[PDB]
Amino acid sequence: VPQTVAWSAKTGAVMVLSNILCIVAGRYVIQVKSGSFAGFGLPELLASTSLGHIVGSGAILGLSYVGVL
Amino acid sequence: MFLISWRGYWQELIETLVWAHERTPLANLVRWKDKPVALSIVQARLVGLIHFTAGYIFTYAAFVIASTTGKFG
Amino acid sequence: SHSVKVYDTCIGCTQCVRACPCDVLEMVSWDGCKAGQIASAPRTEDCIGCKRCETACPTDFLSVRVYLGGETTRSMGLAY
Amino acid sequence: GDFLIHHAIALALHTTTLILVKGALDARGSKLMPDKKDFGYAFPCDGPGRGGTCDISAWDAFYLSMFWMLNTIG
Amino acid sequence: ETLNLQIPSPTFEGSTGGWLRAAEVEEKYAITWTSPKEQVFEMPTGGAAIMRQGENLLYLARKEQCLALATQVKNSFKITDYKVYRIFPSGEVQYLHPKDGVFPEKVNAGRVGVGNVSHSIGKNLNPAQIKFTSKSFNG
Amino acid sequence: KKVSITVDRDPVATSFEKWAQPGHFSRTLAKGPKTTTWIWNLHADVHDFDSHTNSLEDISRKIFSAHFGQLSIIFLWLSGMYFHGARFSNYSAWLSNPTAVKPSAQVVWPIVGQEVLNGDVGGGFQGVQVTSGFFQIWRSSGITSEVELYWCALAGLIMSGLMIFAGWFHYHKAAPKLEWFQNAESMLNHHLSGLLGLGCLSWAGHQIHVSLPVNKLLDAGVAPQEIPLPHEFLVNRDLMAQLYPSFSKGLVPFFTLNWSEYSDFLTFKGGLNPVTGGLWLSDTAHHHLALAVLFIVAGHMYRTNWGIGHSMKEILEAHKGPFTGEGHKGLYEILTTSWHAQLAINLAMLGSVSIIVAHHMYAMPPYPYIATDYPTQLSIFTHHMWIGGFCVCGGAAHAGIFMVRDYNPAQNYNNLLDRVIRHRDAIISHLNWICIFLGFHSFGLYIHNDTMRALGRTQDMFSDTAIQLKPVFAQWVQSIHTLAPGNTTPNALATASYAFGGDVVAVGNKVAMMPISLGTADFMVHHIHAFTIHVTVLILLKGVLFSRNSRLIPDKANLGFRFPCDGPGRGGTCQSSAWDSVFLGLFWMYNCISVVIFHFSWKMQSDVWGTVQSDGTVTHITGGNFAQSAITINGWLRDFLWAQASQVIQSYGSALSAYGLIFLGAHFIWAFSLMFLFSGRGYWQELIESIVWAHNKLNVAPAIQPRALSITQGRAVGLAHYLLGGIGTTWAFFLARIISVG
Amino acid sequence: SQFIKPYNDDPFVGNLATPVSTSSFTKSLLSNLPAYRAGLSPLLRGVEIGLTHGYFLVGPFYKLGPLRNSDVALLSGFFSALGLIVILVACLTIYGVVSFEETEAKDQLQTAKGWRQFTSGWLVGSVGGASFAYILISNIPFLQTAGMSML
Amino acid sequence: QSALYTHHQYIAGFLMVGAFAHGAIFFVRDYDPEQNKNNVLARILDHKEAIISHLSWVSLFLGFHTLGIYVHND
Ligand code: CLA
Ligand code: CLA
Ligand code: CLA
Ligand code: CLA
Ligand code: CLA
Ligand code: CLA
Ligand SMILES: CC1=CCCC(C)(C)[C@H]1/C=C/C(C)=C/C=C/C(C)=C/C=C/C=C(C)/C=C/C=C(C)/C=C/C1=C(C)CCCC1(C)C
Ligand SMILES: CC1=C(C/C=C(\C)CCC[C@H](C)CCC[C@H](C)CCCC(C)C)C(=O)c2ccccc2C1=O
Ligand code: SF4
Ligand code: SF4
Ligand code: SF4
Repeated sequence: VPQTVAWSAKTGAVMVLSNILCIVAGRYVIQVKSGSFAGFGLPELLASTSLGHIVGSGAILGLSYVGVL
Repeated sequence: MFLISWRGYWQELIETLVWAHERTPLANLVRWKDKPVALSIVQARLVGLIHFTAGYIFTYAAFVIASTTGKFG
Repeated sequence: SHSVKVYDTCIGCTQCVRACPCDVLEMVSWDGCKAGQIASAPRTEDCIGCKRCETACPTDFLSVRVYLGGETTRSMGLAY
Repeated sequence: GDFLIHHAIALALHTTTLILVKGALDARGSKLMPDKKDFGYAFPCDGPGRGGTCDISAWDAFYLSMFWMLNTIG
Repeated sequence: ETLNLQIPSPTFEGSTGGWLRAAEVEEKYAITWTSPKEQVFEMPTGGAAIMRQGENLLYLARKEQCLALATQVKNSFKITDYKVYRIFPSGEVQYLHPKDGVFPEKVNAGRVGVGNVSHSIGKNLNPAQIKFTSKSFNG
Repeated sequence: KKVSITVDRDPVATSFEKWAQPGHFSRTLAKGPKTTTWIWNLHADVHDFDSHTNSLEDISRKIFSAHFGQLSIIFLWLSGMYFHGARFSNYSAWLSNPTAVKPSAQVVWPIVGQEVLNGDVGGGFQGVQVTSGFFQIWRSSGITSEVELYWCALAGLIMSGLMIFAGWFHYHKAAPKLEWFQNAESMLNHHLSGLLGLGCLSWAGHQIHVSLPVNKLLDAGVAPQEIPLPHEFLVNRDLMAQLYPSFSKGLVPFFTLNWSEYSDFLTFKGGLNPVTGGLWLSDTAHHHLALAVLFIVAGHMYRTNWGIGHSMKEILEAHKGPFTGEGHKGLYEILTTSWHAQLAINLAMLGSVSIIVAHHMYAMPPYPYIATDYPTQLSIFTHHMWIGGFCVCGGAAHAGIFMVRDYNPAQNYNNLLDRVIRHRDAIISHLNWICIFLGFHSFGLYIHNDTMRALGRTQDMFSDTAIQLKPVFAQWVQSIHTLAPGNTTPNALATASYAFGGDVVAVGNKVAMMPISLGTADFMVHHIHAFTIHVTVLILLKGVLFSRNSRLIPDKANLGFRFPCDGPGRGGTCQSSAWDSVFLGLFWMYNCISVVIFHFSWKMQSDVWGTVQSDGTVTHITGGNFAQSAITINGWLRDFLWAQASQVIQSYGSALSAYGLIFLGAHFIWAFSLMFLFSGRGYWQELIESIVWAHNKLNVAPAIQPRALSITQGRAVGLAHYLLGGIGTTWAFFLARIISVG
Repeated sequence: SQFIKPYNDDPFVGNLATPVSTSSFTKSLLSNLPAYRAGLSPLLRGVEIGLTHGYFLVGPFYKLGPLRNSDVALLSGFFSALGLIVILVACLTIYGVVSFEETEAKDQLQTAKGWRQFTSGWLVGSVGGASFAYILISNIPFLQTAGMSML
Repeated sequence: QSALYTHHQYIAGFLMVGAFAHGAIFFVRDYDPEQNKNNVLARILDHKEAIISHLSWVSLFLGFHTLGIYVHND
């Protein structure tokens, strides 16, 4: 079984990082919608944090698997 | 096959085979003298009837001879 | 070729000619029916024998009558 | 068992005769094709008109009764 | 009257359903028509082509292939300007349809009736009567 | 907000007036019958909605309400299976002793001596043995009571009432407009996220909270009435944490992403449960939870009302390369304006999924005690092969209907359809060649082996003892799947299926699953499969590609999808329609699926199923005769059909005598079909003329003039009786054989 | 960029110019092959095709034939190949007789004289190629085995 | 004994079917109604529907009952 850990500030760091990474990515790549103050709506934010949680969870589970944590 | 499947299906198969033979290199050097057509409606009824009948005769002749020979009684 | 005949019970409805996919039939003047016209077959060499003309015939017994005969490349519907 | 099979053979001889007799008597014509004689003994059909005329020739009743002959001799 | 061989053809990306060696060795059929538009039609031999505005020329292997396009062009695009020709490998061009300038469904003077039988179909002779004699079954 | 709900209110009046006027839906049939053909033409075109109406809106409304009617019928059917399990079954007796009691949920009335069909299935019970696998489903659900089966029957009854109400409501009270139905992005988002995703999520939740505790208690050995009721696991988290100690921490490990705490009940074990011979339900719970996450994530792909998402039109129009012209341009317009194009795709996929279901369910038995219930394993494999094959041929049927009717060349210039129709001779000629090559090189190997074995030349055969056609690629893939646990699936503990290699899993001394070795006989029968699938594809594809026109008939689209012929000319154009290729390909589907189920039945009896003796020897049902006898046709005739038809023929006077009766009845129906298949309409119309004369003579002629069936209907009736007769023969033979011996 | 075009710049001909049908590699191979090679006599065309076909016919008859396990397997395989050559050369002869009307010109296969020259070359080449295969397999032990001589 | 009986019964069924086939060929090709006015042959054709419908009846009669008794027994 892959080794996962209880929540720590490092897990929080990975989630926060992945979320911000996806906010910036969503500002660049979402085709239908002041770098972040132009056309930034709730759907765009909600979609990017949805992916940020998907990417963050995948990253946390993988970095816990390999030992990086 | 001759009694259930009928001509239009087979003529459309044969026209794709005619296309393929004419378009295949090293094979289009050889040409038919008679245009390949599907069997006729009456001809295929006869061919299926002959195959049905021959299968009927050969199956029963094999059974009536082998069952009696093998059993002897 | 096939042999296509038109009998004098033809009412000149022009439907068999319209049905013809191969321009076998045409209309000629005839005083026998009320329409003043009867079907004719001057091109039975192009007749494929589809018998669509027979289906379109509204007479009790088809005035247009296809009799399948000798086969040719044209009457066999061969594009090869 | 002999009684039942003899009646089965009676059905088979009568049914093969029905198909063959229907072919012979309707060989020269029928309501579906009155001028059947003009087309011969073995022709495919008269086309899809008048509802459909597959196996309308007298040869085709030979064809259909050949199965019933095989079934009865079976 | 004669087929102008230089008529441009419809834009077809080609197909495998077109004509084979019998077209260049036995007979080929051609159909021409005038279109008011640059419009897509369906080929009898396959997919879709675009007929050009102005005059179009087609090469088909069958007269029914030509008349199938003729009906598609008359019922969907209302072209009544179609002429169907049979082109021999010799280079002879035979005009076919409409044969005398008027459609077969319309009466025309100078048409002689071929195949017309003076009696009804039930007055045909029985085959036994016409057996072993050259006399025809249509009376 | 361009995705919106729009409905016409009170479109159609709920009146019995059109019920009283049969044929109301079409202009041809509404003027009443004059011949008996009208009667047949009534049923033949009833569900052909796009033949009655021009508007896509009324067509879509009729389809939506007919889907609710179908769902109502399925829910009524399910409610009946639950009620027959509750009331007329030995389910409670089967729960106590799953390996000895035979499932039975059907009891016959004593009328004409037919009460012999209430055989001794076990558990102090008499009834018809049932093979649908419902008992194994219910044990997997954790039902453990007939009261809960009554509550499931009522839940099915309530759903059946709600679906028949919803069909009435959505046709007669609030029918959606066409712009509602043409929301493929919204529908896909909801059917991936909502239907499949919350379906898996809710089912995984049920498995974790109900199936897992109840089935752990059942496999521990606790009697069904000693097991706590399924809500007592929901409340008493302490009692649930006894069985799975991870429940002591609750949902904190889920949200904090500490998911390895849940490894007690979300496993990746693989293999089978040794006690039941079924899949580990902890694996099934993890499986459904993982599918739920991806299905919900997938249902966020498409753009609906907020700018995020894909336009499927943009995805399709961007995929074009140098070989394929304009590419997938125009396919979105097709699939949102043609129902038949959607039904062609979805029927081919539903049939493919049903075929996948049959292979995966036998190989990886998913229910407790289903693997060693061999009548159920054979029944559900054979059933889902037939549902798969039928649905695949209906995918080609509605591909033909799309091509004849909904295809417009103007909107399909130089796209993928245009290019396929423009090289259909190359496609059909290459498919024709591969089918000839593969009939020669699969069935001709059988003819070679028949000939050599008949000639005394056993050294000249294709066999394991002679020339060995080994399936090296299939054996190699089996090697990889046996080596996969710990190597390429490192966290797996066992193989995905024991069919690939590994242990023999035995439950109640009967083999649950065991390695299926592949030899020369398996090479030969798999190439038989590849051949029969290829030929069925050739007939169905030749019908789709040549549905609109040929070199033979250049105007085939004007004759329609379903026409009998275009006359005896051009040599004869009998069966030239796309319908007649569906008709001819349903025979070859029958041929294909019959060989697949024969291969499965013989191979599983010969090499998988049987009893485990002391020292782990497995005495198989037919004693390993597949390897040396499935290489000849005489072996299939002798060692499979003749040897195993013993049970149907000798079933009279027992509980399996119904199978002997259906065996004979289906031989009758199959033969009776050949009257419609080998004959033509003109014979029967002239015979009917003589019968009409006999009626006229007695002044008893009907006013609805009797006609022989149409040419197409004679073909359809022949095919329907042929399929019923063949499949019913195989159904009776399979079921009496495996109920007696397995 | 489109890699498929109408064949011979004629849209209504029943062919499509495709990479497989009309690449330079395909055109080079067909022209290089003896049947379509320019400058090649019909007899020489038959000799090259025959040498090829007779050479590879021996191997299936030898390796998979009824007498394969016998020491006379190669002789049986050669004789079976030779018998097949004689049947095929009869087929070539009868096709030539019916298909082509007698004409003076012999420079093409599609002529009565040219197909007779082709059949003559094919027989000589096929018997020679079959013989060459027999000589090579007899001399080389590795060819006598199926490649398992190293094993 | 089995081969001889089976052989000659199959020859019998072929000859009997062929007899009716050539009666159909006779009607199509060699039968002249004017030369055969009100004969046994013309009057057989005159009631062709009585003959065929009564063969249909007896075939159906026997088939329904013989099969029904057999199915009853099964
Ligand atoms: C949907 C699946 C399904 C299936 C296949 C069956 C099948 C069966 N059930 Mg089960 N059943 C079901 C659902 C199902 N049931 C449901 C949902 C319930 C709960 C209400 C029950 C409750 C139930 C009980 C309580 C019993 C059965 C019994 C039976 C058996 C005989 C029934 C019988 O002869 O009725 C025949 C009854 C008639 C009235 C004859 C029908 C004749 C009419 C004309 C039908 C025509 C329909 C009509 C024409 C349609 C048009 C409507 C009209 C407006 C035109 C049979 C095995 C019996 C059994 O197993 O005994 C051991 C039994 O006692 N069933
Ligand atoms: C997330 C929402 C959602 C869900 C669950 C469904 C579900 C379904 N739709 Mg879809 N649909 C949706 C949104 C949704 N749709 C939207 C937004 C549109 C507009 C674009 C459509 C347009 C549409 C069409 C046009 C069609 C469907 C069809 C279907 C049915 C497919 C057959 C099947 O597998 O049913 C069996 C599976 C089931 C689960 C049956 C349950 C039935 C209910 C309705 C499911 C949901 C119940 C409820 C939400 C659950 C509450 C849980 C509670 C106990 C806690 C299925 C009931 C087809 C059909 O059969 O029509 C009836 C059809 O033709 N739908
Ligand atoms: C989701 C599945 C689905 C759907 C919605 C449709 C819907 C449709 N199909 Mg498609 N089709 C399907 C599956 C489907 N079919 C499959 C699986 C096949 C392969 C067999 C076909 C093959 C097919 C063809 C070949 C044709 C259609 C046609 C039609 C249309 C009208 C049919 C009609 O009125 O029949 C009304 C219903 C009947 C007449 C029922 C009779 C069918 C059998 C004989 C009854 C079965 C009885 C029972 C199962 C077994 C007998 C038991 C016995 C012991 C009592 C309609 C658009 C036809 C059409 O009009 O095209 C537009 C058409 O030509 N389809
Ligand atoms: C057992 C009966 C039988 C047999 C042998 C065949 C044979 C064939 N069918 Mg038919 N078919 C049958 C029943 C049968 N069918 C029935 C009942 C139906 C009902 C609907 C159909 C409907 C049907 C359709 C609709 C299609 C076929 C197709 C095919 C061909 C498949 C290609 C192939 O395998 O070539 C290999 C040939 C064989 C397997 C025949 C057996 C030959 C064996 C191997 C030995 C050869 C003997 C050898 C020549 C001896 C020579 C010496 C001798 C001449 C003296 C092939 C010609 C397809 C086709 O033609 O396209 C490819 C096709 O599309 N069939
Ligand atoms: C009650 C009505 C009725 C009557 C009086 C007849 C009368 C006759 N039929 Mg029958 N016939 C009928 C209905 C009827 N037919 C129907 C509905 C069919 C279609 C299945 C047929 C099919 C049929 C065939 C195929 C044959 C006859 C033959 C005959 C003749 C011989 C008598 C015989 O053996 O019957 C035999 C009867 C049957 C084989 C079928 C019986 C059909 C059912 C039982 C009757 C229908 C009941 C009807 C619905 C009553 C509704 C009225 C109600 C509303 C008040 C005789 C002229 C035979 C003939 O020509 O021989 C001289 C023959 O070969 N008929
Ligand atoms: C088992 C196979 C089989 C069977 C039963 C039949 C049956 C029949 N054939 Mg056919 N035939 C077959 C194979 C078969 N044929 C084949 C392979 C061929 C070769 C093409 C032919 C060619 C052929 C021709 C050319 C002729 C016949 C004729 C007949 C009839 C002869 C017996 C008779 O007159 O009354 C016997 C009647 C029966 C056996 C019918 C059974 C009664 C049914 C089953 C009642 C059951 C009702 C039940 C409730 C239905 C449930 C349906 C469910 C959906 C609700 C009968 C309809 C002749 C005919 O029509 O003469 C009048 C005729 O002209 N047949
Ligand atoms: C279709 C067709 C069209 C027109 C031309 C056509 C070719 C002519 C025609 C074909 C017609 C065909 C094919 C006709 C076929 C006709 C057949 C097969 C007629 C069979 C006749 C057998 C009889 C009368 C047996 C009589 C036995 C008796 C009396 C025994 C008596 C007894 C004795 C002596 C000893 C035992 C005691 C008893 C029982 C008392
Ligand atoms: C027997 C037969 C007929 C005659 C069959 C008819 C007229 C069907 C009439 C049967 C009775 C009248 C009704 C059938 C009822 C059955 C007892 C069960 C039917 C079940 C569904 C119809 C509901 C044809 O018309 C035909 C046409 C083309 C090819 C082959 C054939 C063919 O074989
Ligand atoms: S259809 Fe019959 S009637 Fe009308 S014109 Fe042609 S022939 Fe004369
Ligand atoms: S048969 Fe077809 S082609 Fe010949 S005439 Fe009648 S319609 Fe025209
Ligand atoms: S289907 Fe019946 S009618 Fe149409 S052609 Fe073939 S035989 Fe003649």
